[PDB]
Amino acid sequence: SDQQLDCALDLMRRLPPQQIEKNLSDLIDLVPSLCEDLLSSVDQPLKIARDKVVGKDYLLCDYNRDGDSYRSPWSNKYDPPLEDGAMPSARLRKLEVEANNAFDQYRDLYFEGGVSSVYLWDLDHGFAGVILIKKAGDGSKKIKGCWDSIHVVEVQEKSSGRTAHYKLTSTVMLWLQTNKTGSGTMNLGGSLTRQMEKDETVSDSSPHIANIGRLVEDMENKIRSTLNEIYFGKTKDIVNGLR
Amino acid sequence: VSDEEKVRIAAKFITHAPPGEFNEVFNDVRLLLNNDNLLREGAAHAFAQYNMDQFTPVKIEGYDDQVLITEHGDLGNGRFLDPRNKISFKFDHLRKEASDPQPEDTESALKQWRDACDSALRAYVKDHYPNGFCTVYGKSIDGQQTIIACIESHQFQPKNFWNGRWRSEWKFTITPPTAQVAAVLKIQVHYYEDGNVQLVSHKDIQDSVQVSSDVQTAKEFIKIIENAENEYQTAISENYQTMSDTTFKALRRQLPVTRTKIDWNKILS
Ligand SMILES: [Ba+2]
Repeated sequence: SDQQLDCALDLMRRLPPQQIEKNLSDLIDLVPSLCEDLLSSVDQPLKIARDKVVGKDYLLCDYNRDGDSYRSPWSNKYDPPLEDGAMPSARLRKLEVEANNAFDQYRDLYFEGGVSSVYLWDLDHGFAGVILIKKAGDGSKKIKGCWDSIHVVEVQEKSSGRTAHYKLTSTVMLWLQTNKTGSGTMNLGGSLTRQMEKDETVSDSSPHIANIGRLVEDMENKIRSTLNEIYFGKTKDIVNGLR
Repeated sequence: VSDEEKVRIAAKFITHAPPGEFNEVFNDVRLLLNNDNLLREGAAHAFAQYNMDQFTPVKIEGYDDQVLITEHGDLGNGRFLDPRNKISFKFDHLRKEASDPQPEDTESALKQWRDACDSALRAYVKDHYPNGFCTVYGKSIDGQQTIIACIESHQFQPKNFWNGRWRSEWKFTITPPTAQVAAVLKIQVHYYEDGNVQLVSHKDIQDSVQVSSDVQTAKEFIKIIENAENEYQTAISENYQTMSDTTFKALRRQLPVTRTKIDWNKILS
């Protein structure tokens, strides 16, 4: 079904990015057997839920989904409650808590608002996780904006143990919409995906969270610049080539 | 999900192909649906709607310039009107092929207004758009004489993985001594040399103008179009700047207020 999967992924590169969730839903109705393949290969816009026990927002994606429930990174439980939802080891949960606090500060520094969430899961020979950041503009301004960062990190922890291999796959979706007298409605939307891999020392001076933090920071800064160039450079150049 | 639902979804996707990327989307949708006969039946209308929505320009053997495929030129049963050359032609929506040009007429009450407006418009278009094309129709619609001017301009660069198109549609309803003006201007750009980015924009325009003779009024029509299209284009560029320097920054800073990258040892302590 590789030919069909190739067509599905290509089609998603072409349908208007303003309609992602809808298009992916339609695409699975169109090819039901490709469901797991598509849920696993196509990134979806992040959604917010409220953790009422701690009074914090958290982010929903397929990475913290089990059946029809989602796990909060603050309270480490599913909503709605589940019988046996997937949860991290005690070991990995401590790292997850530390990473959530680290990325709240990182979000506060680069984004000055919005919501973050980190979800980690155990692997046979290490672990993996996602770092999610959502920032929306002030929607009382004629110019509305949403940024979603989805950074997947896969860590192979090598016995021993003072070394690890990090693979980082990062997607940023960025949407801007303005409604002005002069320009009518303008909707600029899309996403960019980048990947990197690196071996790093793991120590007290360089713990997993610092290694992952620097990879994410380096990658997100690079993606921001690429988006700046494509969104406000390249598409503007094309428009002006039309008239 | 039924076959009827699947082909509804297929038809929708085809209608949403970016400019310059119809073949790609159609072949994707064809292989996913994997039922050619169902595609032909449930989705035929979509191939036609795409071309008419897009104002696809078409070359006709024996005639200079190109004509736009629009709803306003639809003659039914696969044929379209070229109101400047006064012919009809069969259009293949899948291959984007014009065939079988035959002499034709439709409206003649507005023949001279249509002809005045087309001449004025064609010069305007060829002056302001690199490879623009226009088609002007004259019709009686729900009681009223109407001049409808369609403009198209596109740049397809599939080897650089980008495509763009501009469309504008200007309706002048003639109730002497005034004509009411309604227009919609549209732009679409898709860049995918990296990952999928699209600009979709439209602007609605309402105006009125004083009608005199066909020649003077055509001139008046063109001045309104030229100003609104300049206005819209300037405003689009102004808005990019505001977005680039204000709104974007408000989503993510380049660097923290510290003006340097993160001290991770501080974060972790
Ligand atoms: Ba995945």
